[PDB]
Amino acid sequence: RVRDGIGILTTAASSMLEKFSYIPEAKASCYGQMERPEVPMHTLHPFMVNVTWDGKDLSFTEEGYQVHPRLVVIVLNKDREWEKVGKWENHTLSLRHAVWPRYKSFSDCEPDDNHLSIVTLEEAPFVIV
Amino acid sequence: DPKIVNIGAVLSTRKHEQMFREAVNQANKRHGSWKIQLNATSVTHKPNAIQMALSVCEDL
Amino acid sequence: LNIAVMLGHSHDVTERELRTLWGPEQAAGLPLDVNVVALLMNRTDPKSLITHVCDLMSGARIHGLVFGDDTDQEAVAQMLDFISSHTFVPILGIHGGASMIMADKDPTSTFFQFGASIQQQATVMLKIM
Repeated sequence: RVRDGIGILTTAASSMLEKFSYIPEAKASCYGQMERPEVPMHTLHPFMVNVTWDGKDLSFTEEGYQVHPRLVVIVLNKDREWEKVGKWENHTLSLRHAVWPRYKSFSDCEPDDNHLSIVTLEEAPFVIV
Repeated sequence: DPKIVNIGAVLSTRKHEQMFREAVNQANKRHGSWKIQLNATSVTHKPNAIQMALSVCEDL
Repeated sequence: LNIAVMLGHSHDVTERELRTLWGPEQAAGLPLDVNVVALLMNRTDPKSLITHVCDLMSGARIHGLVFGDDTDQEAVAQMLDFISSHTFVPILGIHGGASMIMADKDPTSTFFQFGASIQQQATVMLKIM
């Protein structure tokens, strides 16, 4: 993450310099006297969106957060630990379970006695896939 | 009396300062003086934005 | 183009040069002055945070700062915006407390988190449903 962020800042600075050769000067002193608006234009705020870095497509929105977050849905295991199942890369859930495993809700709970794993065979008039 | 609360404030002009003090005194002239004794301190404004946060932290 | 990074002091509290040695042979091209002035963090308080940032700002013409706090004080994020409110130095946080989203920021400042908005989480929830 640190390396990615430094790369983002460097790329934004390079793009700003390429747009025109006017480097932005830092502020005089926060602890000093009062401040007044003196920026001829937004130095690097517009130079923040639409930036790529070796495949990573972080594209912070106008609201101010990433448009492609690395979100992973997690589920509690049977040993009171957080597991990990399924990422979210472009838009797909890419889930990691074709069928949801019926998990023991508690050590003191009624047994699962209402689920039947029925089976069938593909015929013409009985089942059609 | 041993309990002493410390309500602060941040007003605009120095004169209102005095007003504030007198106000809190009324809040003790009517309500009691055993488990109370509200004590009033304040500060006045600054123009350096971050100086506001620094002053409020350090003083109040 | 001198920037600074504040670490978490908890997980990788060692080898400041290791962070300083990012992309040794070639990080991203190093256009003009790509150098790290990263410092170390500790127990964070608004007085201490403001003091450290203001002191560093009156230093080697600091630029965009990457924040990596480890603790979760929640309100810290807001405080960060406040600094970017009154000193036109862009700033972004990646890990920890400055990770939870804050929503509507002041349109006259730049500060971009790296977390997940409410809407994205709700969308992923409905997709998993």
